Amino acid sequence: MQSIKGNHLVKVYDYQEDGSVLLTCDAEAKNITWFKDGKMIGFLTEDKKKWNLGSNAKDPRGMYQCKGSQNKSKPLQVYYRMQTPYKVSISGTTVILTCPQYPGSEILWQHNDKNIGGDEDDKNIGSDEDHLSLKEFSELEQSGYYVCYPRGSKPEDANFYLYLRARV
Amino acid sequence: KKVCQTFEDHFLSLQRMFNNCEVVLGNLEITYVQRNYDLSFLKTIQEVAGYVLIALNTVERIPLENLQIIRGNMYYENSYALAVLSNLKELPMRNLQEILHGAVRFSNNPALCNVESIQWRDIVSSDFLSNMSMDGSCWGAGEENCQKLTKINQCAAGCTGPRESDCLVCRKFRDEATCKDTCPPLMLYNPTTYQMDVNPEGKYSFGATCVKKCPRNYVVTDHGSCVRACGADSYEMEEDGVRKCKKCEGPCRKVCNGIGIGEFKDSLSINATNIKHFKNCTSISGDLHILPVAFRGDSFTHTPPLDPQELDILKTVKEITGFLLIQAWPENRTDLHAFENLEIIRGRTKQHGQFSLAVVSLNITSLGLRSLKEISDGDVIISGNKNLCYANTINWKKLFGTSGQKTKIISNRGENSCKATGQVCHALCSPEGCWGPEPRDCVSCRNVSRGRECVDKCNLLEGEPREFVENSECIQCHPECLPQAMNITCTGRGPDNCIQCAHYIDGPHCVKTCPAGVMGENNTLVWKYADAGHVCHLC
Amino acid sequence: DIQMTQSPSSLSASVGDRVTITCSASSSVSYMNWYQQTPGKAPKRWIYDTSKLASGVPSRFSGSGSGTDYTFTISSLQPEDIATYYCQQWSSNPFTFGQGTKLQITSGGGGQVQLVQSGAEVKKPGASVKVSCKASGYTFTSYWMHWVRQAPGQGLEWMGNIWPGSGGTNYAEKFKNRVTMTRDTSISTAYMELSRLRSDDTAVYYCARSGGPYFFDYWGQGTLVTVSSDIVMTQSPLSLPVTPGEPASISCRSSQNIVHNNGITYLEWYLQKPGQSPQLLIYKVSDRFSGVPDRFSGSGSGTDFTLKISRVEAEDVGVYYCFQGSHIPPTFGQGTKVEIKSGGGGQVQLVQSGGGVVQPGRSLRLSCKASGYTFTRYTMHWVRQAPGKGLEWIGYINPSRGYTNYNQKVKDRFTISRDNSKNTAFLQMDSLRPEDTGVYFCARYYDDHYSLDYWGQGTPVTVSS
Repeated sequence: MQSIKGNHLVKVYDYQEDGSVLLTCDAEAKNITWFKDGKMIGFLTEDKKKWNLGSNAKDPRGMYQCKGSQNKSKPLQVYYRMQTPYKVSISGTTVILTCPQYPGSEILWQHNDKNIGGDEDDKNIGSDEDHLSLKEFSELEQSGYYVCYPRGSKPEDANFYLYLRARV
Repeated sequence: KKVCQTFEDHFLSLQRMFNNCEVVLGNLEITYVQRNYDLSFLKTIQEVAGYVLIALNTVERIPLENLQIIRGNMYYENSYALAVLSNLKELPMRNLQEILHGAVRFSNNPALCNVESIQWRDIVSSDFLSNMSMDGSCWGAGEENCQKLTKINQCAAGCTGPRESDCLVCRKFRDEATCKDTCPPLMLYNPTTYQMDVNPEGKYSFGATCVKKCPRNYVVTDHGSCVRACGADSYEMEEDGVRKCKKCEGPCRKVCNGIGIGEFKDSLSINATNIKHFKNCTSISGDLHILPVAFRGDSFTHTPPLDPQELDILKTVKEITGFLLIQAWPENRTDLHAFENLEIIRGRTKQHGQFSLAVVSLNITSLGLRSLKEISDGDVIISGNKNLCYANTINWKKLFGTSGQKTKIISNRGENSCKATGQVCHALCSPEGCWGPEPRDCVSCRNVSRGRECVDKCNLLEGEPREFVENSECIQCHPECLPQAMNITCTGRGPDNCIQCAHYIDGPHCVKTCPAGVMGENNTLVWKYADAGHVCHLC
Repeated sequence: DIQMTQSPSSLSASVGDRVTITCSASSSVSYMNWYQQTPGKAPKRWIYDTSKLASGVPSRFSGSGSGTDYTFTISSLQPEDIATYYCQQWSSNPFTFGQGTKLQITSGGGGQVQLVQSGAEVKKPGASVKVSCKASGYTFTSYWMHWVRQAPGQGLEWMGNIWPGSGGTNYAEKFKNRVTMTRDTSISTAYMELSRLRSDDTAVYYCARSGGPYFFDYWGQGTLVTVSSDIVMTQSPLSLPVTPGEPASISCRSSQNIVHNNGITYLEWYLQKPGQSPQLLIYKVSDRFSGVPDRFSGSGSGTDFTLKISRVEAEDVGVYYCFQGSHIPPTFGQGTKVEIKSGGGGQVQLVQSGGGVVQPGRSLRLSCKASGYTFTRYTMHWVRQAPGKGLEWIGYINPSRGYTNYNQKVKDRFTISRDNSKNTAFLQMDSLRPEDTGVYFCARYYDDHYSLDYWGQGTPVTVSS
């Protein structure tokens, strides 16, 4: 989530005064080249380096990745609601996330570098196979980076993280 | 004149050694005497050939009334002949009229009285430089013990007539009545023989008087003097009715006890504890084992590990009564350099009853025992020495004495490999064998022998030393024999067997100089001159 | 699955030689781990992060590599390094281990001074027992075979020497009239006949071999002769307990001054680790023997001697017997059985149970009890080691989430469960087959070190009719 290790250089700037979604690239600044769903969407030659996705009210979504002088970074699955990606389902006030890779092995989940869905002491947070259920989703509290990983592996080794921002 | 070499015990010993003494050959030391225990224990002494040390004497009166002259062949500390200090009220040194060599020390004698007025200038002769006489001619005891001033030419104390035949104590030596500057010389020069000859009238020297023969246990030294015992560099040997102090042939016989018999009865090897008890030793009586525990060091015997540089203490051993087993030698040394001087390993005791010289499991290139000549009783095994080469060459039958003696020279470096590696005896060595790789370590020589070295040919015609071959040996000619190029320069040793003389020739003999001033027959000095032909003619 | 290849599969090297083991991965691996497995023991993590040495690993071991090639190096091979070395990858499940490199000594006893004694002697009172000590690997005629006794309930007591080259024996006054020691140089074996066996003569009689700067350098196995119907050195601590890691120090006192006349103090400390013959630790008052860790460091002067083990480890537990040989009869101390105070902090332990012999088709449940740490904070893994095969990963379970993952070969027959209230993980094996016979080991996985650091001792499972 907060760390860029594992080629997860793409992060969301949560220092916005207006409801605009800005993306940042953690690469040696020379020129940042941005991509969305594989296609190039911009080329920043020095000066600015953040990518503006527009107002959050337009529900920006897509697999965003950047690239400096090295090779492209891992994707950042953006999912706003105001390679196989994570599946997001909203039903009333319940948000359900589906792990893209479910080989049948132990699926674990983490939210902002914090484990979730393991303890049964949480009625509003259940983990059922490759599905993470979030009941009574709190926009300000439950939004952020999410990632699923198999027991024994490092979360940073995931093919990409999921950035969820939802008003329910 | 008879001669001599707890507080109570000191008094007894001194009264025992100095009671009858009339001339003291060493130093009369009168030290540590308790109160009221001395009674005329030494009164007749008349000449002490050394230093008088009368120190820490609590007795009131040490008579020493008759001591006439104390020689000073030594000193107390330096230029210190009479040492009277730290004692004693009366010391009537009435008779001491000259202390020839040394000075008199006065200090720490508050009770000594009437001696500060002794005119010591007469007593001491020309050694006043260290005359600390700080602590009226009278030595005490009222009258009749006066200093008898006499000084403030073979007579020392005084004269009893203008004759050298009658003098108190003679300055240098005294033949029978007359005072001589020196002894009658032992060897006299005769112009007929042109060589020194034993003089029947000559007498050896016993202390301060000349004696035809030295009585008691006295050995004649080289300088004619009859010392009590031979020096360190000499040995005692009897040829005539009087023994002589013959000069030692290198290290003289110092029979030590080896490992197994004596103080080293229970020692295991020649440990760092055992070694240094064998320094300057020859003819070790017993074995002389050098087992590996010597070099490792041992704890249950608590002996520190032996430094390899100390095994060279054993280089002096020129004979061994028991066995010599050298079962480990330092790996950095290529030849058994510690046992280079061994001459006979008589082998009365044998290791395991069999071997008398075993050199087992060492890493020496050559046995290096160049000097070994007889290995009398036991066998000889030289095995395991995986780098030993010039080994089987020596004829093992020649050195050993009993016909049953064997040799098991095995498992050493192979003969083919020894010759292929260029390690063969030097050419200047007879087919007998060679102890190593060098000419010196050869059993016997093809032609000559310049000492241990076996040279190709004696310097018969050309050479610096100009050898003259003899009994298959090169013997350096006498230096006066000038080298001659047409023929040999010397038929045989000595100055009278040479054709051409570098210096003058006196009779048959060639000498550096003609005999001049030498003592000859009839007690007459001899002087000879040289003619144009370098012949020394008698005057 | 990423395949791990170890080369060589078996290596023999002499003591001191540099030993190199290579591990090749079928795919680029981020990190490689190296484990040392002694015969009959569980795997012990030696290197993590492909270069980092685990706690207690001597610096003579090192790991290197990147991508698909990794190398494990032993700079100076030691006799205690005999074990099977395994490399393990963690980048992807299942965690794959190499076939294992069997490391042995090329020469060994071939040249190593190894004394072998008789042992296992039982006698009756008033009789005589004769014990031998076959000395091999050295010139049996060049070193004394001193024989030392350690009675139950007392420290080491010397019993006299013999210099097998000459047979000239010294003896101890407490047995001078009773025990006779004779050499047989031809067969290289010293012998000791103790006659008129008493009640207090039941002990272990060791045959040392007094070296250059040390007494009792290489000690025999020891012969326990059980028969039933002097500068005094006392060790100030006794049964002094310490915590694994905490520095310890056992003091020892001399009745007189043990500074020998030669100026070399023959004070020594020998550490009879449980079940092993005493082996020298401080060769003189201060010098440490060769092959002892730098942890053990004695000190002292005059009459009092103190031994300071700078960091007590698992292997240092055992009686340190202080011996002084500057006196004629070699006298030892009482010796302080330094022991681990059990817990001594986090007793990270995995206790395995539930093994045994089961029929084919039956079910067996294994249990792994975790202690000394938060059971829910680390993943518990199961590894199987078949007879003659390398380590095989079975699966793991996350105690905090219940997340389990299994190897495809056993996913349909084995079930991994856990009990957080008992800090115990369960490995349920259903429909057992003869191929499932082996040792099952439980291991704790530290996500921060990406290595299985704590392993259980293993539970043998035999599937036989």
